[PDB]
Amino acid sequence: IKFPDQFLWGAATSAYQIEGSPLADGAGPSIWHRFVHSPGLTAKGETGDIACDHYNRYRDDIALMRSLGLQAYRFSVNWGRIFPDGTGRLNSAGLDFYERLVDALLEAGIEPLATLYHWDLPAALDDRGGWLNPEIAHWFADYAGAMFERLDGRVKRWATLNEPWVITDGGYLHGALAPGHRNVFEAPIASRNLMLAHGAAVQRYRQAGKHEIGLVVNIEPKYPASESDSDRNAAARSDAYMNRQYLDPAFGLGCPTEMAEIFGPAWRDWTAEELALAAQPIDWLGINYYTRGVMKHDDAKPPVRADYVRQPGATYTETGWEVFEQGLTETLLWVKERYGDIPLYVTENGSAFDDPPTAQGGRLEDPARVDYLERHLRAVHAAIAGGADVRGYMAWSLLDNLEWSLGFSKRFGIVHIDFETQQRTPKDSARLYSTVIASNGAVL
Repeated sequence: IKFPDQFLWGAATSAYQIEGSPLADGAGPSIWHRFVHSPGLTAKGETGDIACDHYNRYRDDIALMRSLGLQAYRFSVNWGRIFPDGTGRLNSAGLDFYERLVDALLEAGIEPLATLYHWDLPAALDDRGGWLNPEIAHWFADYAGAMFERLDGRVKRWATLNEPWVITDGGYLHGALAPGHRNVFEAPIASRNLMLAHGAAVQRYRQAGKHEIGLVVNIEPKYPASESDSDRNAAARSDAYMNRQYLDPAFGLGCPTEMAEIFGPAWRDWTAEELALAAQPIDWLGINYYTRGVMKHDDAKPPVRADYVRQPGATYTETGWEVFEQGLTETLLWVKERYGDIPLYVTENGSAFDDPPTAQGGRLEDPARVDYLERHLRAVHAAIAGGADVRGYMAWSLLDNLEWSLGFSKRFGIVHIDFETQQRTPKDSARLYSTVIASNGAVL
């Protein structure tokens, strides 16, 4: 019915997934460039060389965001456009692109939200260890520092990392994402070093910044596939490994015991210095929610030894994700009790359904996506009613984008992208969304 007053309504993107032009104006290549251009590593070999050509069209996209009545825009910064070597020399053409992006955002009345790391680590720092090298903490702060020094007054809500769990589990445990590593020993190393970079960036911001800084995690609730002891233990083990592995350190609760249990010899406790530098007090927290997981035990999938079980009669999306809006409510209230009264922004939520390649008549009819949006907005409202102090909502995504190694076949946008012509077309999802913003949910 009605959301809190001054609730921030926006949409979310990420640098590599929309920008394209990965090497223009002296930008250093990222791990995702090397990844998508080596054969065999992605579904159809689709790259982000063009994506949505957003790099050249940010003015048209910002005008479109004004047309849709958006109040916030959540984007990420391509580190390689800032420091082509990841360290040292700073090419200010890319830095200027980001500063102009924020300028145009702010002169259309839109509050810019910046993700400093959203998976596109420069290849130069991969060459020097990537997220295996602990010097990454320093390399992150110097990156973050520069960004603050340029736009901290205008960008006023910063996030350090986007979904560290997807970063590690896909990039370092199963090699499904850049930089394609498959090693049980590496995943916890990269997890710790990600959190250390996070803490170092928060400290750098506290010395240099005046506004807000936080972190973005994905959360996927867990349910046992049966009431077997092994299915139940698998569900709790996935829940710890996925939901708690990163929020507990950030909030100074150490790391879950299931890290040790799951990884065995591959695990080591963090030192009190590591934990101390990770647990830096932050201003806000961003939660990315899409679905729940109903977990079954599978000895064949170590180290976690859990697998997903499809629910019969349940609805799934083009990514195999169950429509389970109740988990969003559960997630937000859970975050509240476990971690405190920190303000919460839903930094990602949405769905992917089978849309045609182009729009006819200037319309793109996506009733399933509209339905998902309604259910989950009501779920957010139910959470806020239950005491959850949520201050914003970011629909993933603003535009149909690349979606990493799954390629352009999976469309998350409320605005349709005709990828052959870069034609923007607001879907029915987007029109309902702007009705939601102008009424602040009353239409629901």
